[PDB]
Amino acid sequence: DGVGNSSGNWHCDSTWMGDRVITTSTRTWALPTYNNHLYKQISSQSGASNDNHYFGYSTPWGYFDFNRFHCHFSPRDWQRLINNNWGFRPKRLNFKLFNIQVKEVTQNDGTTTIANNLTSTVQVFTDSEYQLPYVLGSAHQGCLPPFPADVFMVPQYGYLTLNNGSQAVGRSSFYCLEYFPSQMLRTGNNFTFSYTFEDVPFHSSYAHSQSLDRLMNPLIDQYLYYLSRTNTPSGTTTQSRLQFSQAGASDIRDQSRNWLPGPCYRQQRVSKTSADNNNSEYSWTGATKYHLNGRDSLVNPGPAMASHKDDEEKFFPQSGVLIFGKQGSEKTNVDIEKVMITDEEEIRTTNPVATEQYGSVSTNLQRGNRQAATADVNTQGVLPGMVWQDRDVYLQGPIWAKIPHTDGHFHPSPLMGGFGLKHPPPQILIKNTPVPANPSTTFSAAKFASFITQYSTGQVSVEIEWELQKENSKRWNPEIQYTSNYNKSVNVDFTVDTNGVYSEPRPIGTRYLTRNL
Amino acid sequence: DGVGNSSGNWHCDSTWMGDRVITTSTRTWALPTYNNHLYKQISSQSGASNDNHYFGYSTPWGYFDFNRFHCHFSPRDWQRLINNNWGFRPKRLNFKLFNIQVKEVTQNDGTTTIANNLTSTVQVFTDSEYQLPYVLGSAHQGCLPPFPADVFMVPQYGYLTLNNGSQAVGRSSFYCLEYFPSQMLRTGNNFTFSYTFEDVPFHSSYAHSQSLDRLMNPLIDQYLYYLSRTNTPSGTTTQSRLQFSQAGASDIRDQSRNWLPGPCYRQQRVSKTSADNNNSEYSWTGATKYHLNGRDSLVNPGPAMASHKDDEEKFFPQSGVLIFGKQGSEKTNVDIEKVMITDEEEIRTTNPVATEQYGSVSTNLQRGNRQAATADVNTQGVLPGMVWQDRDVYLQGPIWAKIPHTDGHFHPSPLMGGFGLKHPPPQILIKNTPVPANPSTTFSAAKFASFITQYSTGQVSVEIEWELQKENSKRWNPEIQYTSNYNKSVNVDFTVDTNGVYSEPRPIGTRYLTRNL
Repeated sequence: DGVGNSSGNWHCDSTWMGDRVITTSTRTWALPTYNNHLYKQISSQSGASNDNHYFGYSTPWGYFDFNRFHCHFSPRDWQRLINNNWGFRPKRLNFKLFNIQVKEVTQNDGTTTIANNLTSTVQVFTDSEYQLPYVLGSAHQGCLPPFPADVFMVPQYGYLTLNNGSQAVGRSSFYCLEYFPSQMLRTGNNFTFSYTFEDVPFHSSYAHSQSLDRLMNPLIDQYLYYLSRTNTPSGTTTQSRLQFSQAGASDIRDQSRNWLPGPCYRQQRVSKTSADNNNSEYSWTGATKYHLNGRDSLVNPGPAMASHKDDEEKFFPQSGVLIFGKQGSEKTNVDIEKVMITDEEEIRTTNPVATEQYGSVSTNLQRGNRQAATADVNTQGVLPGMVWQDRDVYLQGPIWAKIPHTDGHFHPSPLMGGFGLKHPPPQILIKNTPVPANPSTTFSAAKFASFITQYSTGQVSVEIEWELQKENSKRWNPEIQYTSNYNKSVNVDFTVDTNGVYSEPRPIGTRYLTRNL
Repeated sequence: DGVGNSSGNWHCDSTWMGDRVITTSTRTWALPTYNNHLYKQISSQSGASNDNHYFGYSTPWGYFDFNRFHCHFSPRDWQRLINNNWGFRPKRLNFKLFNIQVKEVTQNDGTTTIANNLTSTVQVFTDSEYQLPYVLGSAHQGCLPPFPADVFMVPQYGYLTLNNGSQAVGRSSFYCLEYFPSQMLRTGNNFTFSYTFEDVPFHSSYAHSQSLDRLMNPLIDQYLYYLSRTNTPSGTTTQSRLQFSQAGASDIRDQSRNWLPGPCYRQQRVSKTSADNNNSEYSWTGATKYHLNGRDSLVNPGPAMASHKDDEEKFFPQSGVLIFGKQGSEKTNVDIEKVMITDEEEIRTTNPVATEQYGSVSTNLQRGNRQAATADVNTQGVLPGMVWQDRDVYLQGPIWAKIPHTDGHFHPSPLMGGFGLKHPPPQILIKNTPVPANPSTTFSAAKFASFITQYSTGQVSVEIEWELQKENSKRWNPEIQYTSNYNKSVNVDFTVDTNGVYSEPRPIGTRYLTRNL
């Protein structure tokens, strides 16, 4: 209402009550004019490799992105969550846009001037029928910034469709976003909508205190037998004789078991110590990849697998983990001290190590003159009796992904981590309404190319309720907790420096508490 | 209300429910000051030919024009309409103007500055009594642009009255539009009105799968007789003897029939291949024309006739079809690759080909010493028993025309195509209210010639409900559908390019489905 009344108030806090936590984040955003109000066909450059070809469209619209956990949880909030809860999941969200300001920019005479345009509008619509290509869930920049005092730029919306090389095909779709209905907002108007999450499984924010190969009573023998010797000493040599034993603690690898470890898709191993790696360019040639319509894509991060085995923390899968950048890290070819490499070590209780074989299978039929032969299994699809953990989530990491619209999707938990949703939180798209500049006094049928330079700013609030599954642990000894480091330092972790720059010093997962298998 | 509240929201979409479809289009418009607020007498230049003389008036007003199908239907919407429906017609419309902004322009010191004038008005009125000359329905530029992201200039209103040469006559009428009541709108005011279409016949969006000369059972003979031989061999010569046959499939051209093809007004034939045409200037001398009060007018497109016969797709009538320009085509003397020539081939089942004779009639009375003589019929008025199809409509083409206010009008379907309406959607005229600049401090009776430079912009919505007649076809074999081309291409049809320019690559008619006669 009017011009002198704010359309909303600042809400940032977390409310912990019972099995629920509610997070609220308010930020200040700025929206420019994109593409000078045009839709543009875009494509890969002429010299691009086949694996890098694309075709699509850039739009004049922007969109809002709060699909990272930091956007909602403070570092102290994240600690409170991960130290006390076995699981959590999102329930509902609220979204608000308010305190909208449109401003005119006159760059005349090399001097910039900025004035309020109290009459201009912004257009906002939710894609609640999921009729546009969903580009959230691709881990793009442009989120609400983790620190509440920071002002962020709204990212530009674009999408890809079917390409053959740099060219489109008959099935390529083009979308005009102005062909949707949208709200027009003038200074003093606000925008709200609500969303309910579908029923989704809790994220498992625990590690297992048991391993899948150690589930039996070590004090008692099995009543089942296994083949323990295939020959026996006969005089001066051996002869073929099959012999059988019941497995106890002494031969614990040989016990009959009910379950199998999860599936595998083997990754190459790289060392954080530089001298242990081969002196060669293998970042692509040695990469784990999939092949789709004659194209190779890197499998990154791929299926959830343990980063390393015991005492090998310096090793990680080539493209098998999420890697976050440190504050101020650049885009291209940075050193390893500039990035933060997550560790999925916790899931090695049930999941194969990413850089090892799944196991060994028999390849032949032995006999008197043929010895038994085995082969390493480097790729293992799911088997009946397999169990596994999903990838962990991080404070820096994504929250949800849209499950692709397909006939079949096995265990549709997104591989970068988080909650797979058939109807995710809808895309919220926004743009400044074009305001034409001074027209000619003689009619012209050509479209207007001359506009008044404008941008918008405002406040955005996002409120998410999360359902908690509290830890109820009967173990006697104390557990592992996330804690801040104990010593003195120049800067405090998760703080601003003397220049006002907020930084996140390390990745924080969720799995600190333990449970039995 | 106020200054900080938008007076409306953006509505673009199509709603298909039952036998109805509702289209909504929102666009952004800009309105300049025309004629520096004056009415001006206008006329043809002194050296103009008699056929080109005119007299009339240009006004300071603008008007809104949504009389093209693209203004309402998206290309995908048009496909959905034409592939599934035997007919459609308009039922009612809604029109909105909202988010009005008046702006002052100061061009002082060679520097332009643009500021909001929150106090100035625009004037808007509908001519709902049809008391002004109706210039819609003359296929003028200035429509709402087909692509929703484009901003368009409001065209200037003008009209013609009776002329003798470049001079007026006693019966010439002058109209002051400010002699009508109109709404005055300030920033925060909006304008709405509703309109109901009269009962109008459905457009036939089908082609016929039968021809008017092939309607009989080919297996059975007729019981009627025709004169099949007028002489018979007699000795060494012939003698006059009248003989009669019943017509079957073997002589199917001779069968007695109930109906005649539609009327004709013959056009000259031109080839799309350049070498087949005469090397001469015949675009006017060879043109089909009518003569009104000593003036010649080109007949364009004229009566609905088939563009060509079988296997002659390269031929078209000289002025007998609608010709649309390709994106970026110019005004004067463009090549044939710059224009799109429609094809009315579908109606050759019932309508004469535009470039052929209607038929042959007898011209004399034969006898022993006089042979029978016939003549080609190059112009045929309507006869009892004639049937015909009207011209097709196009996505680029016009929708309605105003039926002229006359004593008699046979089959008042407009010749450029679409719906003839005795009370068409009324003209919506708009202009900026003049705001005088700084006056003298001594009184002067002279009229003000000095004003503040202003223009206006806003949003316009148009919503039309269409009644559908669904295809209910019992044929066994599959039909013809409009489809997008199958192959790869640089650009997609009906899309923007890399520079943001929307284009319409071809004309699309309505007649893909078939029906029996």
